[PDB]
Amino acid sequence: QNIQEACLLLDKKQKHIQILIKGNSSSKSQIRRSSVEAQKYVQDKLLPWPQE
Amino acid sequence: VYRELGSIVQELKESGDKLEERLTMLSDVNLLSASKPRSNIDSKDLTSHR
Repeated sequence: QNIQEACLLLDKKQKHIQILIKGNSSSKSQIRRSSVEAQKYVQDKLLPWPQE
Repeated sequence: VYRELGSIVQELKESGDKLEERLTMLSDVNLLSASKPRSNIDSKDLTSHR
């Protein structure tokens, strides 16, 4: 029973690992997107004010 | 920063608009000094016509 329980535990852990992997890949893409959004805001909304 | 700059532009714009309105008013021909009386009697001068 212990061996079986342990096997389940290993499987759960394995799932978490798979989630974290995906999670970290997504976070990386998000960081790139978030960076592009802040730059776009400065270019489209702030830089045009000195001329006005 | 965007909100603050926006307020300054609005204040300058309102002041600018009000100035243009006043200049337009002061440039009215009827307010401008003693144009040499008109040689012709104005239609509104009923006394001279009479």
